[PDB]
Amino acid sequence: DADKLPHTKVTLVAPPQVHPHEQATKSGPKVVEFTMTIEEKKMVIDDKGTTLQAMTFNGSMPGPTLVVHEGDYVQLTLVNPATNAMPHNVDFHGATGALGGAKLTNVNPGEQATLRFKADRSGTFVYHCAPEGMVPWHVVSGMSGTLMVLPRDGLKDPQGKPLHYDRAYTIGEFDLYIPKGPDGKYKDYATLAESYGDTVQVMRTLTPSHIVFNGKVGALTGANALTAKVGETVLLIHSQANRDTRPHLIGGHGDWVWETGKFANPPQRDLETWFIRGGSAGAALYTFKQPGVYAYLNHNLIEAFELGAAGHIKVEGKWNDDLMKQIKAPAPIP
Amino acid sequence: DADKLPHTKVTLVAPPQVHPHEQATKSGPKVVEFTMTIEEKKMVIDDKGTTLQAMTFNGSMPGPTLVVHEGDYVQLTLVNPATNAMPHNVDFHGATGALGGAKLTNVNPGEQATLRFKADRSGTFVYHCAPEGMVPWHVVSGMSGTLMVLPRDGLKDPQGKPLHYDRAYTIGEFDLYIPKGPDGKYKDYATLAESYGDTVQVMRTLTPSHIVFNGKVGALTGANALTAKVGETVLLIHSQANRDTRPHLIGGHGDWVWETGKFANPPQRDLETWFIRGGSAGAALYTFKQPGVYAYLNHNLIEAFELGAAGHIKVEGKWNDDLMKQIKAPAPIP
Amino acid sequence: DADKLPHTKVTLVAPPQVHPHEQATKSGPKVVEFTMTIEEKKMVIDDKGTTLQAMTFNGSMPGPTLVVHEGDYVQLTLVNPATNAMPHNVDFHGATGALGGAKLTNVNPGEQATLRFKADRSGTFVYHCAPEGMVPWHVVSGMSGTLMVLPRDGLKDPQGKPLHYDRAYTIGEFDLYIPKGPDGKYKDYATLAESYGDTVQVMRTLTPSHIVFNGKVGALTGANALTAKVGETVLLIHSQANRDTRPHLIGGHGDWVWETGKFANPPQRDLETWFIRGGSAGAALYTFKQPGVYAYLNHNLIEAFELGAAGHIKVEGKWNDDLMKQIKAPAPIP
Ligand SMILES: [Cl-]
Ligand SMILES: [Cl-]
Ligand SMILES: [Cl-]
Ligand SMILES: [Cu+2]
Ligand SMILES: [Cu+2]
Ligand SMILES: [Cu+2]
Ligand SMILES: [Cu+2]
Ligand SMILES: [Cu+2]
Ligand SMILES: [Cu+2]
Repeated sequence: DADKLPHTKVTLVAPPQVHPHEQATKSGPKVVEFTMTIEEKKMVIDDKGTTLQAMTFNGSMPGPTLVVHEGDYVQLTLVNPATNAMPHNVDFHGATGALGGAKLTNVNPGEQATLRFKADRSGTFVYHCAPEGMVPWHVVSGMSGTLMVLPRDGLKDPQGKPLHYDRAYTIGEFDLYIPKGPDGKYKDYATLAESYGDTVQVMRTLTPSHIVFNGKVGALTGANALTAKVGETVLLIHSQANRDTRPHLIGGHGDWVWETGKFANPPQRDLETWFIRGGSAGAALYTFKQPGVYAYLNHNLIEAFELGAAGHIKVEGKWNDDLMKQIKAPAPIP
Repeated sequence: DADKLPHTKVTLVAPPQVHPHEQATKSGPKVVEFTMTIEEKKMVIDDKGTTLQAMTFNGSMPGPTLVVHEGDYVQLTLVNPATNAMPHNVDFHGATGALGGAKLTNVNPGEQATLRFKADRSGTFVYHCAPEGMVPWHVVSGMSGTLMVLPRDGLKDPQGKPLHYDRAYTIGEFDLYIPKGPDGKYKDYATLAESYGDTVQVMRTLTPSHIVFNGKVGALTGANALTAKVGETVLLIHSQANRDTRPHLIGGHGDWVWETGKFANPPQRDLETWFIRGGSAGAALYTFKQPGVYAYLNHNLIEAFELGAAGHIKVEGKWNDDLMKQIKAPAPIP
Repeated sequence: DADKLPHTKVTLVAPPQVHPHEQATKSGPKVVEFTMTIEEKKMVIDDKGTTLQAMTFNGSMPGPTLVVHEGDYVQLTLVNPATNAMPHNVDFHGATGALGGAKLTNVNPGEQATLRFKADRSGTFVYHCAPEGMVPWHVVSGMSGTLMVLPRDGLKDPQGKPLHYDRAYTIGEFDLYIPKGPDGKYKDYATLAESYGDTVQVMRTLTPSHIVFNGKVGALTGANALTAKVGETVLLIHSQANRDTRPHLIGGHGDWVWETGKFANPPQRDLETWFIRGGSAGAALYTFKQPGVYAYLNHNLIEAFELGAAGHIKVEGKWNDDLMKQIKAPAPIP
């Protein structure tokens, strides 16, 4: 009985970090409590001042990543403050019933609600807002994130050998549909509601104006780069709640990848580029062997370099000439 | 020798149903006879009167699902009545040789032909019309469906345990390319031939005007919902002959999924969203644990909610508070 | 130590052929030497005179396929002749570190460089040019190809049985973004640099004007068809460095397919259509059972038949009536 099980209260952290957690654990099922507060706000999404009338869980795109173990129960309190304009809810792809919880979490501004569900399937799963009649708008405006349900004994390779990571990063990729006026410039809206009609028209073209990691062009580049060192194993969680993407680590690989994101299935190894289906989260493990600045991107290179779907990983350590060596540097042709 | 084998005559039924069949069977190879009759007709495809100059097998989009077992021979008589305007044929992705049968089944209006092939590979396979020089037009206008070749001993999980379904549903998803006039309204054509030029121009933009399950926006919603009950296992067959899609069951999962659709391969479990490659059919098993109205949709939510790629499943039974419980209903924030 | 290992100098051949090589080999690790020379040139890409200001490795789209075995070291000399206008480099997805080698191979016109890396992961891997700030333009203009790293003991099925091919073909699929003028006709540019601005604008629409195999509409059709005979096993290598595709053999199958392209993973069997993620190369084995002309295409049939992503395979041999037979030829309906 879930009512009898012990409870824990997890504190969420902002992407791209993931709140501390055990991988393999000796604990039995618990009811893990989370709270998220919805924030509608106007956000600058590129380096030329373009704005999005955005909607978020906890003020971030993506929302924070929630981590539990298979057999736990997720107990979320969802808060929609009176300062917001729209109704909201939450659909957990990791949950069973009632449209993922959406039917049980409809909160108008000034309201909150608490949902419990059993996390009985391991994997990374999208959660997103889904208010009746407004679903794609709320999703593309920023209302999604990841629930990671780890196996109780941690991640395993296809032969059952234990796989372990030193840190986890969470990347949410957002296809944005920002309207333009007759002058060809992006529109700037005074309120969230005023953006709706024009945005739906752009959405229907199926052509994003921007595709961004974690809420903005360059959100994870230069100074905001993810970090690691040679010998470190990272888990890269990638969510896309609305549209396909194809992650790639430039100069690296997916050592073990669950592209459909479900840990009871064997991962694939040595991937150059993997595939996250729109409406899902997937995960890749990589152990760094070389130092330097890597790019992590959507390998539609137009989507990456022109539209914004690219970040960096800065990696410290010693160079390995066995793996790669410049034999002859750029020089005149003889 | 196939000429010596016994014959059966299957009666096809309209989607979303699939004609009755055995899963595991004790019978040996048979020549299974089918007949399909092509119907060109003008169909209303949305709730605002938009029409498609459509082309169908048996009057439906998709055409009916044909079901045989591995080792059987499919013997199809394809009829093109004199009331039709165009030539047609059939390409079975489940068949080997002669462009899937297309080269052997070219029928002008007033003609019919009979094709036999060995169904020697298990899986769900697209069949579609493919007249030389007219292939994509006939496909996007509605001429596709599924051939399901079941293993003789039924479906199996990755460890070889038997998997069984209580009912099968077939969903064909159709990316439509309906032209517009200078006034921005969809064009209405007096004849099939008159629609061709304008439609090709829309096709070349790679942007569907509509994306519909089973021939129309809302074809499987509200009153036309698929049905099931708690404890029932359903097989959801999903075909897309021209364009990728990403099926998702809201509030459910793919318990076992063959997204590439070929039953000799191990399925994946616990999928939130799967991927049907354009030019293929895939299949998912799910056993319902919760009652209520589910949505089954393409999880590009714009494609689903704006363009039409969404249906419903109404499920009877008793609610399970262990799996999901509303702890605190929507109420004022303290 | 790689410095001590023996060296070999491979001679590359033009697509769609792949240079001769052993599959299973008794040799140990070697340093395999290759040279490629970059050629910028204006190429006609369709049957109506449309031109692309193209960029190539070795004068071909795709660049030639390089073949080594797991454990070998690839040692490439990359030459950028003074007759070229732009800087170039190379990023090997099969390599570890320095952005796949791009950071170590920056060559201006008149320069060359030599890169070594360990091919320690089996599979087909994209290589492509990636000059800082110019990456997608160089890729979509033609600068990609495949590195195939074979397992030392050859290809294996999921149960470890040996798989062998009689010939290998390499198909590079190129999404092209050719600008149009106010008159609706494709633009023709005097120089490569003059094409840049207009091309970037088309790229940003995410809608290719053409999608071609091996550099041109019809590059592998009619007289340029791939060839085989009944009983022959072919490996079909398919690369797409920028955009997804979904290969299909009309009248055939993928007997064994590594759609993510990495040979340490078990292949899938009996595929009708597979999926190459943009930024990757995959591979399919097929043994021909029927003679005739097959089509090999991207099964978005608009992309294939309207935009150019289709080729042919002409297959000699004896027809098999067991696999497929015309029972009744096209004739009047009784
Ligand atoms: Cl890249
Ligand atoms: Cl959804
Ligand atoms: Cl086809
Ligand atoms: Cu919302
Ligand atoms: Cu969803
Ligand atoms: Cu037809
Ligand atoms: Cu086909
Ligand atoms: Cu270049
Ligand atoms: Cu790349």
